[PDB]
Amino acid sequence: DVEGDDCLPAYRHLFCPDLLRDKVAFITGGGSGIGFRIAEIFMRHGCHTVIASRSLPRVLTAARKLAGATGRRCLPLSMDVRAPPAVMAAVDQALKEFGRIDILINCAAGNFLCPAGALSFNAFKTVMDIDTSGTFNVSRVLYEKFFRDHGGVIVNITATLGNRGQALQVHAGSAKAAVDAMTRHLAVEWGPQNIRVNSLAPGPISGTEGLRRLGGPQASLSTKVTASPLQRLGNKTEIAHSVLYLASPLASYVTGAVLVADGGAWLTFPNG
Amino acid sequence: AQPPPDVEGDDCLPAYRHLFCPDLLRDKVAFITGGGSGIGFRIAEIFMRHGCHTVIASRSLPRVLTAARKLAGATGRRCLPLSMDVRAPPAVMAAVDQALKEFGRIDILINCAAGNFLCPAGALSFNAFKTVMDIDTSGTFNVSRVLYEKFFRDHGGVIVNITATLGNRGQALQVHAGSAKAAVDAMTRHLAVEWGPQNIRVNSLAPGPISGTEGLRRLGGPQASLSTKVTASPLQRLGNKTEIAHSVLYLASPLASYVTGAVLVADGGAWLTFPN
Amino acid sequence: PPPDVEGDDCLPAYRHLFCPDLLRDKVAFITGGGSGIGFRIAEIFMRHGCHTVIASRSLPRVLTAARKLAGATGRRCLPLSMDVRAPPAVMAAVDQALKEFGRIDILINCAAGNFLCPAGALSFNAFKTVMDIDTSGTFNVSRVLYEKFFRDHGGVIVNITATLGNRGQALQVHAGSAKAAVDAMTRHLAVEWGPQNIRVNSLAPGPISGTEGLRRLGGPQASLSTKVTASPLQRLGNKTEIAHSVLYLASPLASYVTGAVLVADGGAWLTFPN
Amino acid sequence: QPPPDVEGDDCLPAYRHLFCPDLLRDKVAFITGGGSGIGFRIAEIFMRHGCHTVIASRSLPRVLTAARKLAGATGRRCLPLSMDVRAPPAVMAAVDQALKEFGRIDILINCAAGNFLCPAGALSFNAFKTVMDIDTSGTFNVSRVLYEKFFRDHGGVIVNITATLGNRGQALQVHAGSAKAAVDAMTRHLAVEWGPQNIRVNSLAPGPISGTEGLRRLGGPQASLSTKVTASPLQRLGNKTEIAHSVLYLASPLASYVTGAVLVADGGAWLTFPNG
Ligand SMILES: CCCCCC(=O)SCCNC(=O)CCNC(=O)[C@H](O)C(C)(C)COP(=O)(O)OP(=O)(O)OC[C@H]1O[C@@H](n2cnc3c(N)ncnc32)[C@H](O)[C@@H]1OP(=O)(O)O
Ligand SMILES: CCCCCC(=O)SCCNC(=O)CCNC(=O)[C@H](O)C(C)(C)COP(=O)(O)OP(=O)(O)OC[C@H]1O[C@@H](n2cnc3c(N)ncnc32)[C@H](O)[C@@H]1OP(=O)(O)O
Ligand SMILES: CCCCCC(=O)SCCNC(=O)CCNC(=O)[C@H](O)C(C)(C)COP(=O)(O)OP(=O)(O)OC[C@H]1O[C@@H](n2cnc3c(N)ncnc32)[C@H](O)[C@@H]1OP(=O)(O)O
Ligand SMILES: CCCCCC(=O)SCCNC(=O)CCNC(=O)[C@H](O)C(C)(C)COP(=O)(O)OP(=O)(O)OC[C@H]1O[C@@H](n2cnc3c(N)ncnc32)[C@H](O)[C@@H]1OP(=O)(O)O
Ligand SMILES: NC(=O)c1ccc[n+]([C@@H]2O[C@H](COP(=O)([O-])OP(=O)(O)OC[C@H]3O[C@@H](n4cnc5c(N)ncnc54)[C@H](OP(=O)(O)O)[C@@H]3O)[C@@H](O)[C@H]2O)c1
Ligand SMILES: NC(=O)c1ccc[n+]([C@@H]2O[C@H](COP(=O)([O-])OP(=O)(O)OC[C@H]3O[C@@H](n4cnc5c(N)ncnc54)[C@H](OP(=O)(O)O)[C@@H]3O)[C@@H](O)[C@H]2O)c1
Ligand SMILES: NC(=O)c1ccc[n+]([C@@H]2O[C@H](COP(=O)([O-])OP(=O)(O)OC[C@H]3O[C@@H](n4cnc5c(N)ncnc54)[C@H](OP(=O)(O)O)[C@@H]3O)[C@@H](O)[C@H]2O)c1
Ligand SMILES: NC(=O)c1ccc[n+]([C@@H]2O[C@H](COP(=O)([O-])OP(=O)(O)OC[C@H]3O[C@@H](n4cnc5c(N)ncnc54)[C@H](OP(=O)(O)O)[C@@H]3O)[C@@H](O)[C@H]2O)c1
Repeated sequence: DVEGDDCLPAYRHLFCPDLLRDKVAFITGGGSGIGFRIAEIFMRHGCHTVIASRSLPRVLTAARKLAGATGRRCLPLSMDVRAPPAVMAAVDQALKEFGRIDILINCAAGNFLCPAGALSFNAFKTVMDIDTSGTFNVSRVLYEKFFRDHGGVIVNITATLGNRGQALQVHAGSAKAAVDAMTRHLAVEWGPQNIRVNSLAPGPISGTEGLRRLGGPQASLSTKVTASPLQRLGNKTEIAHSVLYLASPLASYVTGAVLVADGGAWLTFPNG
Repeated sequence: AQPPPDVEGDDCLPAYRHLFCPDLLRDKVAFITGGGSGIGFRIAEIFMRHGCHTVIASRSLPRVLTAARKLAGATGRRCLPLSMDVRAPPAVMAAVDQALKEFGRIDILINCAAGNFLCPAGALSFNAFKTVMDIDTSGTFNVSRVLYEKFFRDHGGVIVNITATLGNRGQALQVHAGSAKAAVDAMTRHLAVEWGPQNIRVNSLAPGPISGTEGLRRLGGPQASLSTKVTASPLQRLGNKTEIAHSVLYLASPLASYVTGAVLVADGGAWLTFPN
Repeated sequence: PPPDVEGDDCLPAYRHLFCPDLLRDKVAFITGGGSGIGFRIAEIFMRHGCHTVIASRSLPRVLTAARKLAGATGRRCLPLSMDVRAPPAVMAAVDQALKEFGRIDILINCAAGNFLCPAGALSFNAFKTVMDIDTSGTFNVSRVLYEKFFRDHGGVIVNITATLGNRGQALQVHAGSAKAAVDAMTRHLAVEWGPQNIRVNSLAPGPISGTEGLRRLGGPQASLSTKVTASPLQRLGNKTEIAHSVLYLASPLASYVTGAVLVADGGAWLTFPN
Repeated sequence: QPPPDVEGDDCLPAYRHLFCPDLLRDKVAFITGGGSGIGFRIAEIFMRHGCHTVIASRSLPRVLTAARKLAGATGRRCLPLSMDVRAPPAVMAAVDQALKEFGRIDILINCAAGNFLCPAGALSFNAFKTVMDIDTSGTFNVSRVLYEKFFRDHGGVIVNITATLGNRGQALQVHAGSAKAAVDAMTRHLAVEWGPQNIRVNSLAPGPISGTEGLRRLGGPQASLSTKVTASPLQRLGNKTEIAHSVLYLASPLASYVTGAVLVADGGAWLTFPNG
């Protein structure tokens, strides 16, 4: 893996390189962090991407690196997942450029550490809007604009925070638990349109804004990482492999599932 | 086996036999959002029948006034009716100040306020989804958060969140409510962990299909097909609001001194067998 | 927190929060009722008008319990020797109970076995013995109860379980696995037996003072008190607290509750180290 | 549009790689129940990815017939062994013989199980305990022997085949639901203890799968099954190849960061299937 939002210098295939040949994946948050590596790894298996987030310069920069490293197409778009007309405009544009969308990865999210007693009403609601309503919004627009009529696959990038009520995280754990339930609800309603919907819940991942923001001090982090079952942080590529699995015809019979890829961290990490 | 008595409407029970001691919550005060109708009305009544005063808070001032008169009249306890939207933190803050000025303490918070309706996820508008999130999830947070600041942080207290089982199986026509209620269940865990040291217990209670409630009216669907699924459910009957109020009273009371961070399902096993 | 005593002795006083007649003239059959949690459960039931049958392997253990329980409460306590793994002995014990009281209203599956052991060092027979006592044994007394009385008259079952299996607690593969099976069993029996008017729920305790489980598995005093003070309610639970939640589930106040797992652990599984 | 399958315990007559065919190159997988149903298809698919297999169950005819077909179809080695997961000394012999023959074991798939429909009231103690013994004690016995004999010192991957039965307490299945739920917990326990020796442990819980003894015994009548399958999210039964794909994913370097997890691969079936 690479720490920054840059592409791998080399890659060995474990899935066939034509696994998503000529498919198109729409990736919210695909300009940094996990969403960046997911876009890269999809493109190394023949997939074209659309990457969409608020920051136009961020997606433009990412798109040039992704296309450069892989030779597939990456369409960068500016859109806030909370603004349905912008989501609609983005999906219209993707359809016009590529003609099809096969996979939606809902990776956009926001998080920060804060005691629940100190978190403002707006702060709590901002996270629910971005993670939960934003995931609903983008799924809801895809369904309507393409997936209802053509089938499709969704992966929701979630978390394990809500499992044990991770301190300082009431906002993110609540929103992410909402998205996991949302995964089952959509899996039930939309499966008969040939749409699969699963969640993938990463553990602590090196080279991501999430870890830089939420990981805490270095010394306290190593101790919890060393006491976790695989004894290390996960990396962006490993997460992208799991997401790629779930988005691919190799998960043809998998829907309504939450796959945890955390190295067993949620089983042992401290809380309180 | 006979359930305890209930009445279909938002009226008090004409008789009641105690199974908890009548002084279980002697002179305590409970703040109940949505205490003017349905489950929250019956919760308020049963609490007041165990010695508790209540504050009942929801949007509609006529609704809580009508409710408050009935509740005091049937129980000899004090009920303060307050108009307050759980989504509007200045309104929640003013309602909590008024309650504390009236009573000088609040011991229990019941988050019962919510919104729901049947709608396919493919026809649900963005505003519709978000509105449910706002009332169930953000409103429960806002009221808990304001209670924390104004009293519980310094004095302890007990929260009971009224949730649902909708999200366990992804119940059709219900993505909004099931998502909202699953967030609240996580919030229960989160607050129990952070607020435990302040002597605050937080739990969820998740009801099954309940007779005499607007949620059954709106969500239960056609009578004949509702009967089929109830009869096929393990206790073969709808729950009633008084049964749900007993489970809430259990969690809100010193009988649950060691219960925090837990979700108690009171649904007669419905989620295990209902169709999806 | 309501008072408790460390030993298998009755409370010297007790404040009622349920009505004293909550279980008037019911009969509860309680496996493991001669020590620890089950003994306090028998006591608290009997202080609510209920008679008890307490059954475990050691007749000495249940004889001395029954004497203490009947003396403290003025209700009846029948002590029986019975291994939950042994259908003929389980059948005999339930026949005796019915001969004695003419009814059983409530079953509490509290009998269990446990100890700390790393998975790689645990023998095949040690793993299977825990499975046998906790899971097959609970099934055994439950089905025997069904066939002899609950099928035709209704009843209530509470299974005492654990949170060990949620995060896969180290040194506890056997007990975590066994208790997660009983929680599934709770849902299965609730479904099949609900239409005969039988409710089935699980109660999963946290770390409880005054118990063999805490003595055996709590570990050194100083690492125990560190995790305890780092847990949400910052204390151990006590046996009276668990009995109160068990009594709740066993009682008509939980008329609409079945197939549920109620966790009573002061939030300890959310925060305890693994 | 699923990958192809054959109904009987025969190899696929054609195949298209979606994983690289060297994904498990020169590894050895020990598979209990590897001579029929889902375990047969796991062995084949692993063999098509460069893996040698050892298949172990009670019936020698079964695993003899299987190992010939598997070697024939793939060009890899398949060591068949009579072995009862319930007998530790036979488990120890079989693992010793696998290690003698191959020099290594990389992967363990615990697929051996037993099941049948029976109401709890008609299920005897011995019947319940039998299913607990094969499914739970057996999966423990095999993992424990592998651990000591090889995985402790060399690392490894275990996949336990489980089920969703215990989620909603599926009728007529108290035995299998209980045993499988115990296995999903053991997955978590083993991952926590054995992770630091470089061993991953995950569960894979299949839905109703065509071409299996489990479907034949449990699926019930055709008409009633079709109805429930047609009303499930993907509107079809899973097949053995799809399950093999998921199991291979978990057993492979693509799942390097996955441990203590349960992957449900059931086409959403547990969400909607009736629990009559
Ligand atoms: C383990 C990780 C898994 C979980 C998910 C992730 O990791 S995501 C990985 C980490 N990456 C990110 O979060 C990247 C994207 N994040 C963001 O954009 C931000 O952090 C954000 C979510 C607040 C930004 O959104 P917006 O611009 O919409 O909102 P804005 O900054 O106006 O803030 C809205 C409210 O949140 C409050 N707020 C913002 N930061 C806060 C903080 N650190 N602690 C407390 N409260 C805070 C603000 O004060 C304000 O409340 P008031 O109005 O009361 O002042
Ligand atoms: C097991 C069963 C569990 C049941 C438990 C429960 O959850 S609660 C028990 C049920 N009782 C209830 O009171 C349900 C709550 N009552 C309500 O409907 C609530 O008052 C509410 C959720 C709509 C909130 O009302 P508001 O006045 O804030 O909102 P408003 O009426 O402006 O509607 C907000 C958005 O929702 C959409 N909307 C409203 N009703 C809708 C419906 N039946 N089907 C589809 N969409 C609907 C609206 O058109 C609007 O979207 P646009 O902007 O697109 O027009
Ligand atoms: C936080 C939640 C925790 C809750 C706590 C609980 O669940 S209840 C916990 C507290 N209470 C109790 O356990 C009291 C009852 N316990 C018991 O009776 C026993 O300890 C028991 C569980 C083993 C059951 O006794 P049995 O007579 O049936 O079994 P027996 O004595 O033959 O032992 C069976 C196998 O287990 C192994 N064994 C026994 N104790 C062991 C130990 N401390 N460490 C490792 N292995 C052990 C034996 O060596 C033997 O294996 P070999 O044949 O291979 O030699
Ligand atoms: C939707 C999700 C689905 C989930 C999927 C799954 O897990 S199912 C996938 C697995 N499917 C299978 O292939 C099952 C194949 N396995 C089998 O060998 C058998 O059914 C078995 C486990 C019982 C066989 O083992 P044994 O030969 O050791 O057992 P044996 O016949 O001696 O029986 C042991 C005890 O069980 C009782 N028993 C056995 N079969 C029974 C039945 N159909 N109904 C009632 N009781 C039965 C016996 O009478 C005896 O108890 P008494 O001593 O009282 O007489
Ligand atoms: N890192 C971890 O250890 C970890 C652990 C568990 C879960 N996760 C999850 O993994 C995902 C990515 O995490 P990360 O650590 O990789 O953080 P990251 O790089 O900050 O990714 C979050 C992305 O969200 C986009 N985004 C935020 N708000 C948005 C909005 N309103 N509309 C559209 N786009 C928005 C951001 O781009 P803009 O700023 O340009 O909008 C950014 O690319 C998140 O879903 C997170 O919850 C991460
Ligand atoms: N009935 C069931 O079968 C069932 C099943 C599972 C869960 N539940 C849960 O049970 C609780 C009670 O539901 P119920 O069926 O009895 O329905 P209900 O009578 O309609 O109660 C909901 C209450 O919420 C109040 N409310 C709605 N929005 C609000 C807001 N923004 N601010 C403040 N108050 C608000 C309403 O009063 P105003 O209109 O006056 O504001 C109302 O009194 C809910 O949490 C519900 O999700 C019910
Ligand atoms: N203490 C805690 O912190 C804690 C935490 C979570 C769960 N629990 C659960 O609470 C319950 C009681 O635990 P405890 O700590 O109070 O331990 P305890 O006093 O040792 O109780 C266990 C009882 O089970 C009986 N028993 C054991 N094997 C038996 C068999 N084969 N047949 C019949 N009876 C059998 C024992 O009596 P005989 O020796 O006379 O048979 C003993 O009375 C158990 O289910 C335990 O798993 C306790
Ligand atoms: N088929 C489904 O729809 C479905 C659904 C959920 C889960 N599953 C699970 O998938 C796995 C395979 O099931 P299947 O439906 O494919 O049925 P299956 O072909 O009968 O497979 C079960 C295998 O277990 C072996 N076995 C049984 N007891 C054993 C013992 N004591 N020791 C060693 N081996 C033993 C059997 O062989 P011997 O008789 O030769 O020992 C048989 O090969 C099972 O774990 C089952 O629980 C299946």
